[PDB]
Amino acid sequence: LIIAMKHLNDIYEEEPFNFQMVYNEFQKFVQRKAHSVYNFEKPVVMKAFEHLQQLELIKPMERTSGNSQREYQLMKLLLDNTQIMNALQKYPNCPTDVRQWATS
Amino acid sequence: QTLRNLLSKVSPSFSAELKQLNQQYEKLFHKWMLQLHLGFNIVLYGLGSKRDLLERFRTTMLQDSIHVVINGFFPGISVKSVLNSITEEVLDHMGTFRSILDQLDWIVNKFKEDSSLELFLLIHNLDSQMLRGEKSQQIIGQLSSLHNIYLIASIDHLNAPLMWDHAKQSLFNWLWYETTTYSPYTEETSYENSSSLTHVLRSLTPNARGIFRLLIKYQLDNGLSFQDFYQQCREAFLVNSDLTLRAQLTEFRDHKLLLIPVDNGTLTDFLEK
DNA sequence: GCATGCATGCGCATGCATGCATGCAGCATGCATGCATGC
DNA sequence: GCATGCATGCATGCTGCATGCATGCATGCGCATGCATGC
Repeated sequence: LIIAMKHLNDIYEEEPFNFQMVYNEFQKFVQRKAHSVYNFEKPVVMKAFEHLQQLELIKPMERTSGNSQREYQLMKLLLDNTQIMNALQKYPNCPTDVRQWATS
Repeated sequence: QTLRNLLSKVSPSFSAELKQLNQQYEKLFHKWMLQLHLGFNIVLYGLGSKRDLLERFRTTMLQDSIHVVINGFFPGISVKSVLNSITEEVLDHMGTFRSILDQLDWIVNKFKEDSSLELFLLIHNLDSQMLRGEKSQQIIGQLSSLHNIYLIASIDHLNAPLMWDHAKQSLFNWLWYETTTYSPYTEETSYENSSSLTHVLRSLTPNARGIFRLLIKYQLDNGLSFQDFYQQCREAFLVNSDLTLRAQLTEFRDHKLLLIPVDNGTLTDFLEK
């Protein structure tokens, strides 16, 4: 999810985003690959996004509730590309596919 | 809008049919009382002012029992006022209440403990701006849920059915009656608020009158910048120092008089008058 | 019983976010016009 | 000499882009009020 977020920040220079775009491009990544074992449904990815927001790596803009759901909410990342690269280098068991997707 | 006071001289038309219409409406009072007394609340809807019919019903049938009339069309009415009135007279209690909900709890407990108390409600124009709050209708419905209270209400607004929800519908237990009286809405439009310049400028100093006239003239020609306005006031010799001009501007501001928030046509009529 | 100080509820002003429109410039396309060229 | 076909330059219509202004909404503050408590 973080790599997808970085790709979104690179393609759209300094603009917010929501859950749907991240989900769509994660689906694109898992569909381009032939048969990789990443068949996950919407609720589990939603829970993972909620956990990421809970750890306060992502912060909302102009906070409001009720009018806007958790979906369709403008999120931003609080990390730098070099930090992500350095952290990913020290990841214990990073698979090859996700590493190459991050490089791409 | 002062002319309204003199507009009451117009005679009505086709009053005979209205007389027969009122005579036909008069006969439903016994059935309405029976339906109330069994635990139903009744709404009256239809074109025309129905206040006269309600007053007739009160003065004909409700002169022997406790009854409270709230004419909600007055823009100063609030539900807390109704609750205070009920507490001060129906139960003759003077003690203040910490919150509206606590007052409701006390009233409900008192009426449940005392089964000998019967109250009638006559509400005019339930669709008032001050009674459209969701909590207001919730309070009124909770009051009407008791079997010792009878409710007659009136609707004059088009979007009234949006006020009531399924739970509110169950609580209110409504029955409907169509009664179109075609009566003009004189009193109900009277309290509603839909000359001053001349009176203000009459007793002001003539220099201020001339300055305001020049300001009106420039505004009608096309807001003035402060520098150009000061130069023009200099040219008319109505101002000797900028402090005096600012004092006059503050005097105008104190009366809520750079753009003048007054209609152009009113200014044109006032200039010649 | 009274005074007092504190917690709470409400009104008001303000700043900010959002919706909404219009005028301009670039571009593509279709048409009018000029040119070649034979019979 | 002339008609016909072909090639090209221009007018114009379409559309995408750039933008400020009016308004609604949330929020923070500050004041008024009712209550708990202490003496």
